[PDB]
Amino acid sequence: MVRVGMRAAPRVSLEALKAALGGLKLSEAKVYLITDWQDKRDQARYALLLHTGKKDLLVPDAFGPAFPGGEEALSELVGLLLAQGARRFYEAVVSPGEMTALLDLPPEELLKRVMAIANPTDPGIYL
Repeated sequence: MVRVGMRAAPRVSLEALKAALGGLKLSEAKVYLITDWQDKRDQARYALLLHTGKKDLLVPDAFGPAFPGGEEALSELVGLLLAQGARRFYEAVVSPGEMTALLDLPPEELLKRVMAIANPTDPGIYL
């Protein structure tokens, strides 16, 4: 799996995601938003694991209200994925102190862990 974007860099990460995605259709994809356990969602950060079924992509913890412009970038990101056909969204919650370690796991290990702990989520909460 490819890794694009950078931690705490929402705008650059969104641009990198758009570049890697292109016009790819995502109807059978599973979109995993990886977030930290904070008191309120208004403090949350998010990483993205996009499982298309034919290839995976990871973006580190670059989105969300935890970063300036991050909530806006997350909204634009989810809108883009919906526009390209993605309909299955999930959220995995991890401790703040283990987020970077999780994201640095070998691709197969990361995918297994995120898939195991993620719950279906309504993409509208990110819009």
